[PDB]
Parts: sequence; C-alpha cells; structure tokens
Amino acid sequence: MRSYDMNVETAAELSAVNDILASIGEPPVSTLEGDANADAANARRILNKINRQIQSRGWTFNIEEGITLLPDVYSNLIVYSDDYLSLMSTSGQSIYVNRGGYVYDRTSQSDRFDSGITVNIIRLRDYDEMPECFRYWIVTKASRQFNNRFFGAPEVEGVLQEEEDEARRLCMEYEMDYGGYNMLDGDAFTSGLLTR
Amino acid sequence: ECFRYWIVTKASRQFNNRFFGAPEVEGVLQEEEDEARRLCMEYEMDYGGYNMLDGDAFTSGLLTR
Amino acid sequence: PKEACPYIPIRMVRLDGESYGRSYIEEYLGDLRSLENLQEAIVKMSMIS
Repeated sequence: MRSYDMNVETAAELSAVNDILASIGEPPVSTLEGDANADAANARRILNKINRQIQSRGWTFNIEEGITLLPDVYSNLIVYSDDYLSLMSTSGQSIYVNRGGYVYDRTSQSDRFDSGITVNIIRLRDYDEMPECFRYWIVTKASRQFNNRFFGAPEVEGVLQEEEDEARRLCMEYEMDYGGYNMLDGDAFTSGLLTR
Repeated sequence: ECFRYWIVTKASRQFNNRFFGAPEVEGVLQEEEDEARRLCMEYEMDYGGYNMLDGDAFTSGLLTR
Repeated sequence: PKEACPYIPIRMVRLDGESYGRSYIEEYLGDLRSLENLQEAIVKMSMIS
C-alpha cells in the first residue's frame, strides 16, 4: 500500500487536507510536514483512504484497457502490486488473481508467464491526478468520514451526507460526459445489429 | 482493493459494536458497509463476466441450431 | 450466330455496364438482415425463459 505521507506535499493535497480539517472546524495548516498535529495526520490518512476507494470503483478516465503487464525474463513472475486497485480481463470472465504478490492464472493454476498479459487494470493515481469533480468528491467523502470518526457532530453529518451525494452526482455527470457512451453504434452487440 | 475496503469497513463496524459502542458510529458504519458491499458486488460481476445466453450451462445448449 | 448461341447467360436484374446481373433478393437483403436480428433475439429470449 502506497505511503501517502512520505512524499512532498502538493498544493492540491494541502488544499484537500485543510478542507477536511475545515469540516469539523479545524483551522488550516500551512504544511503537511510533521508538526505533531494529530488532526491533520488523521485527515491525510482518511484522504488517502477515500482516494483509493473512489478510484478503485472504476471510471472511463482511470480504467486502462488493453494494458500489457510484462513478466521478469528469469523468474516469469508478473508482480501484483497493492497499487493495482482492480485487475481484470479485457473480455469475458477474468482469470487472474493475486497470490503472494504476483499475478496468478487461476484457470491454469500457474503464476509463470513467458510473455506479457493483457489486462483491464486500475492503477492508483495521485489525488493531484484526479479530475476536479473527482477531487471534490474525494474531499467531501473524506470530510464526511473525518467528522464521523473524530468529531461525530450530527448536524455536520447530515450536511456532508447531502454534499457527498451532490458531489457523487457531479462525478457521475463527468463520467457520462467523458465516456460518450452510445447504445446504438457505441454498443458492442447492437452496432453489429445495425448493419443492413 | 474493493474487498479490502469492505473487510476494513465491516471490521470497523464490528469493532465499534464490541469495543466502542457508540450508536451514532453504528449508523455511519452501517451505511459504509452497505456501500462497501455494493462495490464488491460490482467487482464480482465485472470479474465474473456471466452470460445467460452462451455462458449459461443450460441455455448455451438450447442455442444450437 | 450472334443471335442463336446455345450458351445463354441470364441476368435477373441487369445494370448498365455490368457483365453479370443483380439478384432480386439483394434488393431486400437489408430487411432480411434486420428481420434476422430480431428473429434471433426473440428466439434466444424464449430460450432464456
């Protein structure tokens, strides 16, 4: 699992943590560097948790289709990193699982590959790499969970519940606009049925 | 990753019920587990790739002409 | 003779400048494909049911 607190802070990550701190009324911090601020450290942990959770759900922008994972030539092992939020097959039923930190073919009962495998993969990205609407949803969900766990204010709980639903709605609008999905000619099955 | 979140969410909910006991935390974690299970159910279908026409054990035989 | 060749090539639907004729079915092959798609889906639905 990637360490959230071991790299330099970005401006957006500084903004996100302070937004989470604001949810319970904590004043903003100038830096995420260790100042013994338990609240800021807790907020960053929840920010990382929510960042991993929403990305792992799967969206057109972050789902990578047709990605090749190359094996080591001498060990024939493909690493299944903890930053692989989702690893699927390109079509049909998926055959690859995680076994000991390496890719395992459950149908062939083998973890040895002579060549790269093509998978539909979600790889963890920085919160800085998220779209603006997705950043807002991550912060809103992190703020809601932060208040529930470390303050518990029931009035704050209700408003952040509504804010997250609105934040998730606008992320769904982004995903549909980004996807540009068509059930007539963008459809795997129906587009073939349209040929005359 | 989705299953890890569901395990952690469900473990947190059971931990609160057993070793914290705050009822407002219970309602929060009940909501989170329901969402956490929903995303794992989405993962199961995407991984499963199940088809009732040709992937079906019985209907696939019925489709032969 | 030009007019009495025992080999008679027949064209169902003759187009200008074409050595061969078009079939009558190909004028409606589009509807046949569309009906084929519907009929396949209707039968396959019954097989699920």
